Amino acid sequence: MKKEFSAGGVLFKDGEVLLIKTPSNVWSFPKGNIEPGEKPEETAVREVWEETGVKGEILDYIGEIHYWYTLKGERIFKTVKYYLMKYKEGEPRPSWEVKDAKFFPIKEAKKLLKYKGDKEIFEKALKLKEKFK
Amino acid sequence: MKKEFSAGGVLFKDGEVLLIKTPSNVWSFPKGNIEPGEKPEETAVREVWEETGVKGEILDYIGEIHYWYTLKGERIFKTVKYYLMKYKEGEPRPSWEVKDAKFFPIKEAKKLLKYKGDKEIFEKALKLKEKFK
Amino acid sequence: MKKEFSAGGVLFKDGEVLLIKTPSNVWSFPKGNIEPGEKPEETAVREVWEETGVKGEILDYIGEIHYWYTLKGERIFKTVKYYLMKYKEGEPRPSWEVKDAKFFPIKEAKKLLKYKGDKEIFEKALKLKEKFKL
Amino acid sequence: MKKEFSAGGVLFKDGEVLLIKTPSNVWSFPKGNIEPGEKPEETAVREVWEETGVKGEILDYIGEIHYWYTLKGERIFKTVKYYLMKYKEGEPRPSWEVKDAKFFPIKEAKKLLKYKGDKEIFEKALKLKEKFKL
Ligand SMILES: [Cl-]
Ligand SMILES: [Cl-]
Ligand SMILES: [Cl-]
Ligand SMILES: [Cl-]
Ligand SMILES: [Cl-]
Ligand SMILES: [Cl-]
Ligand SMILES: [Cl-]
Ligand SMILES: [Cl-]
Ligand SMILES: [Cl-]
Ligand SMILES: [Cl-]
Ligand SMILES: [Cl-]
Repeated sequence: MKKEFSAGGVLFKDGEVLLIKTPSNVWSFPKGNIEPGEKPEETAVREVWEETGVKGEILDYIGEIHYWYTLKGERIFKTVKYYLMKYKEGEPRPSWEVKDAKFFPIKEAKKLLKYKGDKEIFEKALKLKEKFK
Repeated sequence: MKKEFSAGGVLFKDGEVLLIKTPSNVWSFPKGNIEPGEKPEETAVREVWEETGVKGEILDYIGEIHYWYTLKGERIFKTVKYYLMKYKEGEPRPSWEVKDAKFFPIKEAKKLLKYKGDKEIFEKALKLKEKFK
Repeated sequence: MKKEFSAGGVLFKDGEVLLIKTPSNVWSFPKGNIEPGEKPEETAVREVWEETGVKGEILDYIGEIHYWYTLKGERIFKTVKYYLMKYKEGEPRPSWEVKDAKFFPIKEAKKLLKYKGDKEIFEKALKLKEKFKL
Repeated sequence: MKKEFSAGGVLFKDGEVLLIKTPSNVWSFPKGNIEPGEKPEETAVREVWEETGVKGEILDYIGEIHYWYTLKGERIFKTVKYYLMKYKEGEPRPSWEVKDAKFFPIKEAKKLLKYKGDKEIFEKALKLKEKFKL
């Protein structure tokens, strides 16, 4: 078994948040694995851009969710740190690793989320979004 | 005899104290192993910096706590020296190591702390803190 | 609960195995925490080098062991992956963290090992090294 | 409570060993405290040079001596690692920390050393010295 380190973001663009659809047909947030020597904030920005083609700015740390899963017979413990981001540039274009990447009005996003983990993160994110905007 | 000597910091910013959330979900103070050739004070400043992204200045030496634990059938002796710090700059951001990093009002901090050692150290820190202001 | 992931190495040179003498006087294998963004193989080669001054080359994955312990009343899970290595260069020189670093004939090393995990891993290592004629 | 790390050497020149005289008037081996980032072998070379003005080359690790003592109202667990060294450059001169620095024939050195640890380290060093043209 091994541990996996990932970081991603809840990026907002004028009342809308960036979401992606996983191979399992679940809408969640853009995230990705750490690169050698990166701090989580660095990983978060890079992976969001690579997965959605959208470049964002980190405003604050929201939280972390974790879970076990298997890949090729080995148990993997994954931890994902999430950061509140604000739109910079680019357009949503899902990489081959996600079924889709699209902006959704906050109202629309709330319902799409499945995993209680993502919903908790989004909730926290919205609250933090206030103090900043 | 295995001996693990660490150093940590109890940093304050306008009536608030800096705490980190450990993998056990318990809120505590940033601390880490004192590397060979490193003064405990340097270890404390570095660990606070690395785990929270907050830079602090040491005001005084609070105290030290001792405890043992068993690993692979062997007794290990551990001690942690704590230093009182005052905020200098930086914004609370957790490392891949911790779940969170946040400032808490003293009243609330006393509530979050769990380890008897953290409580004893915090109480000593509050008294030593008056010396300054 | 907190989970710790480490990696270590079982390195052979001219038919002998490299062991380190821990603070408790127990001879064991070098190992260390797998840093974020680090492959377990990188961790093993690095730890062997830092603890013994010996540079090794990964031959293959041996296996992993795990165990639990309590710290400050909290349960902690720890697992360690081990890799088979062949000597590349360097002389045994212990780090500040260990008492000694030395090569031992397999027969002697088997008697020196104490930790259950080390014994299990060494057994697997001995069966695996046959392929590389070490 | 704190840990202290030092390293030094049993350095030979033309069959003689380099000794220093401590403030307590005892002949012993040159050694000193680790600096930030140093491996023990690095500390040993630098400290022997600073303490005696003699540059030595490390040939092997001898062993270590450890003990608890009190410094400025605090218990310190000190570990001193020793290395067999070959003379390379310099003339012995005591630093401000020692009373003298001088080379002595092995037979005389054996008689001069007083601390049990020093005697044991010297015994080990002489055995290791046999493997080199030192
Ligand atoms: Cl597995
Ligand atoms: Cl990873
Ligand atoms: Cl990911
Ligand atoms: Cl620690
Ligand atoms: Cl362990
Ligand atoms: Cl380890
Ligand atoms: Cl601890
Ligand atoms: Cl003490
Ligand atoms: Cl020291
Ligand atoms: Cl010294
Ligand atoms: Cl040299």
